[PDB]
Amino acid sequence: QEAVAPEDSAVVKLATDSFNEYIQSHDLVLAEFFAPWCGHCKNMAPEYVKAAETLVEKNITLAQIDCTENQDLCMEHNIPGFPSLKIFKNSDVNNSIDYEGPRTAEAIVQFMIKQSQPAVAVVADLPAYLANETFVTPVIVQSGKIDADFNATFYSMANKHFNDYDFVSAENADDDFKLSIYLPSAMDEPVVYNGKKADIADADVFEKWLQVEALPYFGEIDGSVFAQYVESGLPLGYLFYNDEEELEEYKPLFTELAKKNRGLMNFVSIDARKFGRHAGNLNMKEQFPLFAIHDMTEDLKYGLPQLSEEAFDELSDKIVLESKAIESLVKDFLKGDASPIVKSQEIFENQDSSVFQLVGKNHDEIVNDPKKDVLVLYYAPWCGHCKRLAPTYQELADTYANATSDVLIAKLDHTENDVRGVVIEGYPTIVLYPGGKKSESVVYQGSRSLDSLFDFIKENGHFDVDGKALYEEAQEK
Amino acid sequence: DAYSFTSKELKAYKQEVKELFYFGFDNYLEHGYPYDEVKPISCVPKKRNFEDPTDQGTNDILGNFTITLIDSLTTIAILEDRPQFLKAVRLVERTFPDGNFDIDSTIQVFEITIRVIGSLLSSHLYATDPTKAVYLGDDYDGSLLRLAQNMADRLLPAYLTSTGLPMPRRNIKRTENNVAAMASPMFEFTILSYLTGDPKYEKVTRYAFDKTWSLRTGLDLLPMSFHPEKLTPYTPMTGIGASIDSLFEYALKGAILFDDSELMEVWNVAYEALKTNCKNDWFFANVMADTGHLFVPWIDSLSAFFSGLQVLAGDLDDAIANHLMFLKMWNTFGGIPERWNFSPDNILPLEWYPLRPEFFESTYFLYRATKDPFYLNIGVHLLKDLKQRFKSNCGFAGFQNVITGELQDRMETFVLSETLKYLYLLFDEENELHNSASDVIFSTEAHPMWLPQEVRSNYKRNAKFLPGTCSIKPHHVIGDEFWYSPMLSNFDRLFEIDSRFAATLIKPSHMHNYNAIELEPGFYNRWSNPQFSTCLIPPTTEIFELLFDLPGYHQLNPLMLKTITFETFGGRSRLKIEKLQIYQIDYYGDLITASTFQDVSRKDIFSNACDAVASPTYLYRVVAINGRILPRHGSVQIKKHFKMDGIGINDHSQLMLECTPIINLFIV
Ligand SMILES: CC(=O)N[C@@H]1[C@@H](O)[C@H](O)[C@@H](CO)O[C@H]1O
Ligand SMILES: CC(=O)N[C@@H]1[C@@H](O)[C@H](O)[C@@H](CO)O[C@H]1O
Ligand SMILES: CC(=O)N[C@@H]1[C@@H](O)[C@H](O)[C@@H](CO)O[C@H]1O
Ligand SMILES: [Ca+2]
Repeated sequence: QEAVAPEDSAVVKLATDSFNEYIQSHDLVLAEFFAPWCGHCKNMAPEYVKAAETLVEKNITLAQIDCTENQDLCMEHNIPGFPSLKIFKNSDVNNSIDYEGPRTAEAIVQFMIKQSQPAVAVVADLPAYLANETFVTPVIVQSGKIDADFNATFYSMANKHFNDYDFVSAENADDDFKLSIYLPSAMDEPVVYNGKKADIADADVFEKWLQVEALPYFGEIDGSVFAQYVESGLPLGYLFYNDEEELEEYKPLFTELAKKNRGLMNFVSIDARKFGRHAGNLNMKEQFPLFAIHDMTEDLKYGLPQLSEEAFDELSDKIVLESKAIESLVKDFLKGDASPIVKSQEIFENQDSSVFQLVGKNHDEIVNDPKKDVLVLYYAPWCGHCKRLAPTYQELADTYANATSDVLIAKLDHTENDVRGVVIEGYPTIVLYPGGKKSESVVYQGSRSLDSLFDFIKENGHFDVDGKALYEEAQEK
Repeated sequence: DAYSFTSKELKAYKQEVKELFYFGFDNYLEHGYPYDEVKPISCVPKKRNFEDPTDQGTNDILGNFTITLIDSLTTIAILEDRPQFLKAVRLVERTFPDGNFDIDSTIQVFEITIRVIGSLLSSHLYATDPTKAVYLGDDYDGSLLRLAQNMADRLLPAYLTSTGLPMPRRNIKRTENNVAAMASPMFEFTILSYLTGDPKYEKVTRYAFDKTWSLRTGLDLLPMSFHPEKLTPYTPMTGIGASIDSLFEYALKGAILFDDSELMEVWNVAYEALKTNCKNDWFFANVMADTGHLFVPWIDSLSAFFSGLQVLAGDLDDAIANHLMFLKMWNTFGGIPERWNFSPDNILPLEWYPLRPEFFESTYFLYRATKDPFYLNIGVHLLKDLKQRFKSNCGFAGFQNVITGELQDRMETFVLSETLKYLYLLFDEENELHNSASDVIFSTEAHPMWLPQEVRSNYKRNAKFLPGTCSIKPHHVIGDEFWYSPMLSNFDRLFEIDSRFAATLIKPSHMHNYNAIELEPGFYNRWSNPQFSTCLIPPTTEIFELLFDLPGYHQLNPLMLKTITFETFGGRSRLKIEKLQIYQIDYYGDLITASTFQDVSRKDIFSNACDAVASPTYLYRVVAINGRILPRHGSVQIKKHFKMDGIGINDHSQLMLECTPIINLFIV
């Protein structure tokens, strides 16, 4: 598109001079500071226009400011970049909130509708309000008699989480205090708070309770709603499904798990068709359906065993995840006995060349061995310098392999393998792991020449194997 | 699942590219064979222009030896289809049963070397490598190697010149030459020497390469064209475009493959010269070799390979910045025009798009380096464009003129050899080339090359006739992101080119419907972070560059602390300074505040005249030095270990230009 809303559209074009007057003459106005050239605003324009059309019915105005024309206006508001969706309320030019949600007509409309309403809505009868309007975000209700300090902290949280949730206050003298959360997915089931009344008055306790219990039991995960699960801090259990039928097949078990494991970890459903590469990002192969548990706190991925690529290609029947297997994996992870999955290629069982191809699974095991001295080269297949080093590395590995069998020479593909506890600020990075029970790893800094590498291994090697003479002894023959 | 880029969808795209290549190849076999190429629109062979010798444009490429089949050999090998590769090898043997190219054709040494010899050598390596899925074994008998050796023997007499530099053209059966043509053949000929064990090819071509490099000027920039007998440069113009690209490409690639330190040093010096003089924010402009001043206002399409070359060299950020410009050019024209003016259709001097693979190559290498689905989307759109606009009755036809949209009636061999190959590899994540080999080096024509360790040792033994590093991640990549493309979301300057060159980026008539590749709604709605997918305010300040011809030697890799340290400042140093005026937008998109001018000393402690002048309106800021764009709040210090007028140093030790301090430039 052209990034500029059509004249016939509800959008209002605001110039430098006319901006202040329009802002002062209208209560709530969402202003977009865009630029016709860069395409973020171009993709913004259609959904923005649709949102403006929808909002005009509710009297909320949407405006467009072209920074290319109204330069001074744009600097005056300290615009960082385009598109910058800023909200002006109470005819206040100085005050300008920043829009944060997704750039979709539905998201913008919901955000503006929420901005129009007060932070906390006071309703005489809760059921009438609940039935009157459908909700797209969780509803937190402080029903019953409200303590002054709890009232203050509740309103403070509502101001803090204005965009995250919608807060409702239905005070009844007779009925006892009852804080609750209404998940849009299950409006019938409220998440009543069972803890003591004193601590919840604390801002931190209420924040934690919301961050934990304000998530759908088995909702559909996506980049937009990812921040909600990240903030909770619990481990996230993904379910990849190929089609809606598969999701309906797996929904009962995963809903039961999410309800049972509430407060420990979060379970979500991710559309494999839409997000298959996320499976790779989870250190799991793209073989769906697929259950993977991610621990964002420690950055440890745990998942069910997956068929090998050759077996997967031969396989012609749809993959099925056993419910017992899923439950066992969840239990093991919660207990902590489950072992993580490290980003790694298939173990190089067949080693034709002397250089021992290391994968993430066997890396730490191989280097940590005290019986041998290991010289791991960390390389990326695309980097030229590692390719340049490969011949010399092969010659050195051949020289050591037939000589004393005490120095192991290996390399690991860092792009395809993640090694934890090793600092790789670039490629190539040659790290010597000296033998012995306790021996700090040594990084190679010199020119990566054959003699230089031999001298490095001899000097910094525990076993002090002189490679260069061994190379010469082989050279004479 | 559109633009989701799962493994299954990538397999589907890979199959589509495979089918496209087979369509083109089978059409060539049915119609063009036994001639060099098949005209796609007219479905007739494109025979060598025997009648008109003067037509060197067509005769040079076409020697009438089924060049399309030979070039497609390597593409078939990469497809990992053993039956098809065996059939093609047998067809090549049948076309040349005697094992020699006894064809009366006056042909260009460089192009033939890169295409026929390169393809034959790579195909022989594939056939004789048991690991490769296209291994021939008993069926193969070294025929491809013998044919390559015969062609090399026929081409070598070109190097029997007074200076050892090859003649531009030669007749295999029996004046001006660009540096790329003079030097590049050495890569293929050295591979041939290793395989056969004959040193003569490597010696002669390597000597020619060394002479060509020695012809560079004091700035370490090489004029594109030269006269081998007189050794006089015809054009002071130089750059990374056509006629010089393969020289740098093969300098780096030969350094990598042959483990040659001299070649690596040559590459380092040449690349530093390019960054210092030619490099700009979004492309390597073409500058005069002697002075380093801009020569022409256009950048040719052949230079799109440099993003992949830089990915090989380890500079991800420069490669990304350079590749974005050609992405924008494709968005504007639907096809990268031969030449395009960045400073003002009439903008394009040469506007035909022969379907060159350089953009495809850069996209493939950048995807391999970054694994960013941004480049996967670029490849998907390129495939769609091929099918919808370039596909013809009997092949793929490029634009004869992007301004009008006319399609030329010609399928160049490099189309099948490189464009389809790179597209397939970009979509073939499981290909053996990058999954298993991990040491292959693509030639300039996209022919994989690798010297087996036994061959290397045999060649070294039987002769008879700090270091570099790679950047782990691009700068723009922030933390880890699973949901969104870092290029779309986190590259703030993604669309800066649209505004900066809006004058010269004019969509032709047929381009009106086409949307920007990165802005495809299906791709954008999936691979864009709403939190960070934000434009950047363009700089309203004045930006100018000055040249520092300080004596000494040039430091190839100045050390980075957010500071660049220059132990030596010898040679020309292109410094891109930014004028700072109150209440203006700087290079980094921030609003200049009065605090910037607070505590400013305009007095020269090394002189007296400037003191009276000092006794402000604007300041000076350095944003890029020698082509190295500084980061936000980026300082620069130069070790002392001046005469030039207008230069001064203050108490804070910041160099003054026009008695105006440079806030971030220091002289320690
Ligand atoms: C229903 C309606 O028109 N309401 C408008 C309101 O949108 C506007 O902000 C205000 C001040 O001009 O005047 C009211 O009459
Ligand atoms: C009982 C009740 O709702 N009291 C609220 C109080 O919590 C809030 O801080 C104040 C500001 O709007 O408004 C009062 O009506
Ligand atoms: C000059 C000419 O046309 N030569 C052709 C040659 O291109 C072709 O490969 C061969 C196979 O039949 O037949 C020759 O006559
Ligand atoms: Ca090329």
